[PDB]
Amino acid sequence: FPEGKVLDDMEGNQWVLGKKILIYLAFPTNKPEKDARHVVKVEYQEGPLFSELKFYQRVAKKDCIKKWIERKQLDYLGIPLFYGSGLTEFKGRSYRFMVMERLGIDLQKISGQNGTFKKSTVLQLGIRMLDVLEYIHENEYVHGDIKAANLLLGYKNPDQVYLADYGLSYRYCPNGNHKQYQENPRKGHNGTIEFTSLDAHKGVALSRRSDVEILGYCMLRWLCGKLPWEQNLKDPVAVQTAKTNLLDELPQSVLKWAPSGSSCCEIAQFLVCAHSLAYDEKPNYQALKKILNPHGIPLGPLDFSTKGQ
Ligand SMILES: [Mg+2]
Repeated sequence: FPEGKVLDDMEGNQWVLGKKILIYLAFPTNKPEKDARHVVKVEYQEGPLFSELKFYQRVAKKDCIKKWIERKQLDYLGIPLFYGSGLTEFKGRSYRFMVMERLGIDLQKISGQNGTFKKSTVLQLGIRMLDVLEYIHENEYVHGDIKAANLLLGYKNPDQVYLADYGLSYRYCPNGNHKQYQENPRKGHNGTIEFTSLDAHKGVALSRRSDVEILGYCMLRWLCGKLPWEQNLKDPVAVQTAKTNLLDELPQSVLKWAPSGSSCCEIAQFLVCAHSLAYDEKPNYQALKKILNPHGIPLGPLDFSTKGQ
């Protein structure tokens, strides 16, 4: 798509495409380029963008997010804001597009030695992810794919972290009707194999516990530099049995995995809590957050320093 192309969203706002970063910078045709706080995401009418679109339209509403933030006394919530969407024509083909808040670099790009982060940063990231999970879960959605590549630093505030890429997102409780539990080995082992939940491995529709579980595996990976199933990633059944063994052997499976300079006591207890959840059970988000911050230290800046590496 050429820079300068004007897109018309369903609301009737007009947007001018900037340079590619497909994701492009976007400007409103009303304001000046100096004030560029938007990106446009473009795909054909052929899947994951439409999956993201249903999520962002239903959940990433500025005013509700604002009121939630005020009520729950959050400094922020790591959900990128949605501005509009629609279709544009390129030749004969139609493309779907979505205008979102511009964000910064992903965490996989900025990770230290062996995809690790400092323990305080790992624990803060999980707390920030728990705030997002509570919000999306309350709005009937699970993410399914938490990982460093899908965590992004802000643009307007580069010190805030966001959960992005709702391509594998799932509406688990449409209009209050929680999905039933059904194993389906024809739909087995979707997600990022390293981090995907046991329910995903079994072909079971994703529910709230799966996101908490995935977040636990992520924190473990970020802190320790590897997961026990690191050598088995091309064998999803081996990965499934490894994660099952890890959860069955809690807390020691996780406690013992940690290096001497970064305890896994918090992540061990987090996963003990996660593993106690029934399929349709609401996570106790407040308890999980206190588990990650057992001394109630106020959240500082995210430390991505690679001093010494
Ligand atoms: Mg299959």
